[PDB]
Amino acid sequence: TRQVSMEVISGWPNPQNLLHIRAVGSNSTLHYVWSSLGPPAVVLVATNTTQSVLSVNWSLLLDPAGALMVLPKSSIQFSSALVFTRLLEFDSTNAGKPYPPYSLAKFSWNNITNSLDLANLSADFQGRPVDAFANGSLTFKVQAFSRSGRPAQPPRLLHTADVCQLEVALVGASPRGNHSLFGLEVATLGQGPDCPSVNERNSIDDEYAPAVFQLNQLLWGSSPSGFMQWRPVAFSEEERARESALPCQASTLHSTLASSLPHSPIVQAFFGSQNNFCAFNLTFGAPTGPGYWDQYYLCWSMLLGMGFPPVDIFSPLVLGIMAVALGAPGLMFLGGGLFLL
Amino acid sequence: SRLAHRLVVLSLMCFLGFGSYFCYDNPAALQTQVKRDMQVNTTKFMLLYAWYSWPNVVLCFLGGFLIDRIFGIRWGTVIFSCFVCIGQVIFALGGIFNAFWLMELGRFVFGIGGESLAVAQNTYAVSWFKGKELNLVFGLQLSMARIGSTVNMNLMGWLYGKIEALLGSAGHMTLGVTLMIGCITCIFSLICALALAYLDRRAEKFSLPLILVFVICVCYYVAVFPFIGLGKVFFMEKFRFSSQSASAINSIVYIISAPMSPLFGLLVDKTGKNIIWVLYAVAATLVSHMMLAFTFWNPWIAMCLLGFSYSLLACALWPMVAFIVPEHQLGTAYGFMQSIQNLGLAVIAILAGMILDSKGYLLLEVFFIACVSLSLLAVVCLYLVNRAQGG
Ligand SMILES: *[C@@H]1O[C@H](CO)[C@@H](O)[C@H](O)[C@H]1NC(C)=O
Ligand SMILES: *[C@@H]1O[C@H](CO)[C@@H](O)[C@H](O)[C@H]1NC(C)=O
Ligand SMILES: *[C@@H]1O[C@H](CO)[C@@H](O)[C@H](O)[C@H]1NC(C)=O
Ligand SMILES: *[C@@H]1O[C@H](CO)[C@@H](O)[C@H](O)[C@H]1NC(C)=O
Ligand SMILES: *[C@@H]1O[C@H](CO)[C@@H](O)[C@H](O)[C@H]1NC(C)=O
Repeated sequence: TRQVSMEVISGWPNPQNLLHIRAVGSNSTLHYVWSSLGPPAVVLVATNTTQSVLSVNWSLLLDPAGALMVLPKSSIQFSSALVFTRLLEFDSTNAGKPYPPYSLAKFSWNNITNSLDLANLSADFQGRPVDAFANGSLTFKVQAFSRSGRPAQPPRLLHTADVCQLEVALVGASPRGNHSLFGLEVATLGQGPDCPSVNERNSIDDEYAPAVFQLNQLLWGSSPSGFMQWRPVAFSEEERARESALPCQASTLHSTLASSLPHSPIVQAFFGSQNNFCAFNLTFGAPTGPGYWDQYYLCWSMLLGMGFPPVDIFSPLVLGIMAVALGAPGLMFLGGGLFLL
Repeated sequence: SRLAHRLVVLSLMCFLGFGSYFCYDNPAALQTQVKRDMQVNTTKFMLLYAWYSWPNVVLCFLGGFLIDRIFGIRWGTVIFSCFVCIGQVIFALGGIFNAFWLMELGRFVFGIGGESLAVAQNTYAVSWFKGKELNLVFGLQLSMARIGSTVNMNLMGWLYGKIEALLGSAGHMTLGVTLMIGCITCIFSLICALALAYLDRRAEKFSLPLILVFVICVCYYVAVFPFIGLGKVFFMEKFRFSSQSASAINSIVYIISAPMSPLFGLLVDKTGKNIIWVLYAVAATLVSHMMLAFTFWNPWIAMCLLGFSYSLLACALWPMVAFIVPEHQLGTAYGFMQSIQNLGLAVIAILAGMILDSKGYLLLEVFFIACVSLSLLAVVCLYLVNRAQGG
């Protein structure tokens, strides 16, 4: 149980979008920052103190290397970041002729305050190109949370009132071929010099989002810290039914050098490493079955935030049916004694 | 001796049922292929099996009633195999005249023929082979269908190509004669039926626990088969199996049944209390479903026990109605069991298909385990009831 609060900043020399999310509880605070200057980006800040604020300076951000920090420097711990640096056009017309990627740096993202509404705790990012995405573009859907619960959307996750949601989609696209395969290039940034470890977990319960039993994870440290999580599925149409599975695939983490991906100014402001970038491609779908040809839009869901990653909990229904199933052998032992008398 | 120690009748009995268990899988063996003949979509092609399952319960009940009342045990087989051959030849005629409702009408006869022949075979084997070596004839009856179905599936496909290469390339109407060359199996059933009738002519010179046994049969045979019918999709998601090697798991509860059931049939009658065997088989089935559903252990182990617990429940449960209801009434009880089992399977296939996408996969296993638990409860209740009277 923690509070929520949104806030936006604009600069007179050059207005741009900036959404800052603050969650405060008893003795812990979170400092999600969502910037879309050139690329979309996320930076996490954890403070053991219950009071902490930001210090913005648009003058430095106007080769910027300014400081965007918090006053309690001693409370700084586990600062991490993600950068959705590129969108990859994967073709593989036979089973794959890598059409040149679209750079997520020349998009004129719309005003946040137009779509922001604290009642539902959501915001929209939509950039469009300057030269594809003629009608509509990527639509990022950031969302905070207040209490533990389960969303009603067809991709059902388990938020712990301490994480965020990043339903990402793009509406309206003209493919460069008669095939559907899209990809994103997630580039993490570990606080310490190491390689983040990605694993794969197995779950018994399948009441939620049927036909999948795997719950991916990505931990920046073997300790209480931040974590990624997403069910390996992707939906293409609003009535997200079991038909449109469209499986997604991960990759292996590399250690790429600088200048291989565009640099987000927000990350350079929060950090000073800019050399330990680790990126992995993230494809959607396969030519095996249903793809992205009938519709014009692809949706994905994932979490982000610090805390203990939820696993699953069995629902009362299956537990009760198991209980009544176990009643059958026990019932006769009562009945057997009845005939015994 | 009486009839050469039952050897010739045992040999003839197993070969009687090629009329129904051979030509049943023609559309399954001819999946697609005939789709491009004139025009066929997937939805329509399932009507070739709906007529074999839905208009069956009342018709098989009527057939059993006729066997009990009018026809008698002797002439039941000869007329029902005649219905089988009539259905097969009219199916061939519908193939040769290119009409589809002629094709569809064949199933309206072949279904009654097959089910009535099965019930007549069961009651006849019970009537004659009683006393010694009783559970074994059910073993061969079960094994024959599995040893014939795959052979037909391969042989019809091979003969299609053989006839296409030899006779020539007609206007793709050769499937009619292809069915006709497959129709030759049904005549053998007629010959066996007349031979059996001749031998029988020369040879001459309800209650409470029955309902419980019906419940056992319905519960087990409705909680086992649709799980296998589901098959492919579940094992491609719960476990990581290749698209090709996954067919070994789904199709091993059948291929291990026929080479094993005669052994259990031979073993059970020799010093065997049937109730104990049935209880052990049902407990094994429950353990197998629990292991498969609630743990990630190797599916080979969990699916191996199902083969034994399905090959042992057969040829060890049906003979129960041989002792409970006396003679002069088997032809109705067996038909009632067949009707209720067929209706249960037909009504639960749709329910499972409807619940699969609506709730997932864990709930399906939960429901199956509940059904098998009810089966075990009724089994042990039958054990409790038999304690008082006995015999
Ligand atoms: C968003 O709207 C506010 C309304 O006053 C304006 O001040 C700001 O410059 C706008 N920013 C963008 C990027 O449109
Ligand atoms: C913030 O910007 C102002 C204006 O350029 C500058 O004078 C000040 O030093 C900056 N604060 C820093 C760099 O901490
Ligand atoms: C928060 O963590 C910093 C780490 O350097 C420590 O110095 C400080 O005492 C901590 N404060 C509380 C209230 O735990
Ligand atoms: C395949 O793509 C070409 C253009 O690249 C297009 O003209 C054609 O209609 C496409 N084929 C189909 C079946 O859509
Ligand atoms: C992703 O795919 C692109 C395709 O051009 C390739 O160059 C790159 O090495 C792949 N991996 C990463 C981490 O970007």
